[PDB]
This record gives sequence, C-alpha cells and structure tokens, in this order.
Amino acid sequence: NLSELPNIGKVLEQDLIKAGIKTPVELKDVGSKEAFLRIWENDSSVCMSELYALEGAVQGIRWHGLDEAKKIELKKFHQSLE
Amino acid sequence: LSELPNIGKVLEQDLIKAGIKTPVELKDVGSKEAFLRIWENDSSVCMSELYALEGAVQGIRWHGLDEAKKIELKKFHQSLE
Repeated sequence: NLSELPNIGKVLEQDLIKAGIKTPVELKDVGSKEAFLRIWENDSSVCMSELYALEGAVQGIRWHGLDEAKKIELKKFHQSLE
Repeated sequence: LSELPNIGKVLEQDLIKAGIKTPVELKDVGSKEAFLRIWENDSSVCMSELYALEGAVQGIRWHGLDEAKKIELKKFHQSLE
C-alpha cells in the first residue's frame, strides 16, 4: 500500500522496500531524507526527483506543490550530499 | 507536452527552456538528445528523468521499458560527466 501515498512510482517503492521501508507509516516517521539516504546506500543513482517524491508522500501532496522553503531545504541537503 | 506519459510540470518546463516545446519536437530528437540538452542547463538532472522521456517518446510508463534499453540509458547517463 506504499503504492498509495502520491508521487510514489513502481520503482521507487521497489527500493523503498529494499531499504526496509514498506508500509506508508514506516516512511512517515523516518521521513523522506532518511528514506532517501537508505535507498541511496543501495543505488547511488537515486536523485532529487526521488527526494521530492518522498517528501511529497509524507505531506499528502504531489511534490510540484510542496511549499518553496521546503524545496530549497531538500535541494540544499541533496546537493550537499554529492 | 505534459500530455505524454511520465512528464510532470517541471520536466515540461525545463524542456521548454531547452528549446523543445512540443511532443513532435521531443520525438525528432529522441530522449538521449533531449536530456543531453537540459543537462547542459542543469548539470544535475536526474536519471529518473532520462527514463521518463524515453518512456515518453515510446508510449508508456517508464517502469515498463525493456531492461535492455534501461541498461543502455543508464550507461549513457554515466558517460555524462
């Protein structure tokens, strides 16, 4: 049911699961960044898209609609990564 | 242009700034070159976004792309810087 929670694609829930994050409530209290990092530990290829997708799912909206402040914040942490 | 699959507002918009304004335009150039064109504007544009477009020219949701082409696409992103 990770397939509900908007923004999440078939391959995103693929690695979310790999990272040990099934169920929406497992990802709600670790939040996007953490989830992001975990899956990144697996494929270095994850990226900004997935970051937004994850925090989109935690707020209950499609990410293009995340509020700005919050998107800089995610950009800063993504770009701070590598 | 956001009438094709896998293309959100942002992807659309940055294709716009890239010189690709239409679904037909996106099909002449294919995805490899479309993507290459925005990479130059945003050196850090996701691989998820190279799939989406190829998903786009062809008529499907990208997770349904045959594994051979994702492997080719992946490889091409890696060649990118």
